[PDB]
Amino acid sequence: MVFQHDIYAGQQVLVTGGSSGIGAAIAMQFAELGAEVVALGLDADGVHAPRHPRIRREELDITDSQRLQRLFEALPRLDVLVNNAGISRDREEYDLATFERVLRLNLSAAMLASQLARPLLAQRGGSILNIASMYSTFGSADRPAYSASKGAIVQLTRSLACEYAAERIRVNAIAPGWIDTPLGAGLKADVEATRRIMQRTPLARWGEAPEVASAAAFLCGPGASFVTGAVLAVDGGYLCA
Amino acid sequence: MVFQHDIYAGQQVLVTGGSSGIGAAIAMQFAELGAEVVALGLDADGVHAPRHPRIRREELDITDSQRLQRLFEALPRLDVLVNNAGISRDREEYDLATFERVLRLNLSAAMLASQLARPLLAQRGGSILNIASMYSTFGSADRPAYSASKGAIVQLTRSLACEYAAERIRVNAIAPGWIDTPLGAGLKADVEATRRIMQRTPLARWGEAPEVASAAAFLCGPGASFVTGAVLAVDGGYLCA
Repeated sequence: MVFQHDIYAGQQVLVTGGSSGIGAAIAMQFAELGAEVVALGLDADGVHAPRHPRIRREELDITDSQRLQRLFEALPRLDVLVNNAGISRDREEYDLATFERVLRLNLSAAMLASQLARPLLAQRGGSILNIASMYSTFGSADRPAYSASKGAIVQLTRSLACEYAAERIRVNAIAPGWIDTPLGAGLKADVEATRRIMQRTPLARWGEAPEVASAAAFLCGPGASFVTGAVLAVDGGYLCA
Repeated sequence: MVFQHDIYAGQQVLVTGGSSGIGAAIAMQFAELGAEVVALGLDADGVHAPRHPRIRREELDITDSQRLQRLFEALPRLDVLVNNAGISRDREEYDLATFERVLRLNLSAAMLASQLARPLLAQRGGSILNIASMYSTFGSADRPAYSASKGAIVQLTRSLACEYAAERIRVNAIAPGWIDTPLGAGLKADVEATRRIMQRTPLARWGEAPEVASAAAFLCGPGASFVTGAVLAVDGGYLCA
């Protein structure tokens, strides 16, 4: 519908946090454009997992560093890495152990995945896509670790863009807005939060996972050949209001 | 060969500053994807003007407000407006008359074009794309008016994104890096400036006009349905270095 149907034919994509929500939508979008995709995450065969003949679903806790490494070492090729895995524990993040747990998943795992992907991405060139947030810009009183981690991810995106460019690897990020996923269906149960969000969103609706996925397919392809170190907001205007 | 070949079939696009460089490449990219395009600018039949049976070239000084209005009133539809018209007079911009001339073309003309486009864009929805710069972020000692104007263009993008959202018009910008066009072939004649730029560009090359154009084709289409008020850097990493 937007992209030609086999623009990623013969390529391999890996999506962390690929078993639901934005990750699942990203996995599906690359698969539908011809890519073989490995979707990594917890509850790999759950209701929301991406099902497609070109998507291999893998149960893996990406904080298990040694297990992650073995998976990467088994891949014969990799053209695109999407670091989508992320969690928040909301106000529990004020506890230091919980703060560090959030950073370990959201930041450390992305750093490790990027370094493990790097030699494969260097073979023909390729790309890395990280997932940022409205909380890469705004603070969050209710999730300080999640906000810290998303500020970190933007700078890691910029740093690795500089480091990996000589190997023809581009590194970008998407900052999604308020995306309606089953991950946060309780936020809609909060009428007040919803009204506030909608009031500050020019498009006056929730974003959806496939809208993040279409931006992913662009940024990781040949139409974005001069795009590196960039953060693209996909937020219905929320950052502007 | 990234987008479906008739994704803009039946639509109408207007590109200001369409008669050379990035503007010409933008016009051509929409035309190749099925759009009818009006390309406006000075020297409309010059050597660098975009030649295509779906591109109507019009000689028009867009600071001539009344003439601009008549052109818009004659269009039966408009789906996409690209405000690419922009100039710099380098250090002459320290002279106030010249400063204001640069602002008038780069900012005021974009404001007027947007307002004239608005009723047509509202009919079925559509989009506006503005052109920012590295000098929306960095200052420029050598072109203070150009830099000011490009900071202004980013805030205009954000402001009109908020205003126009209820008419289903999205408003975004591209911040190009250093793009090799015959418009600025003299900057390459400067070996020192080139070395300084290349040293700060992770991809270690000039950008090409069609690379900006592919980004335009994404931002102005259905793959960017939740993207408004956004600035996308197309700069080979320059902002990161």
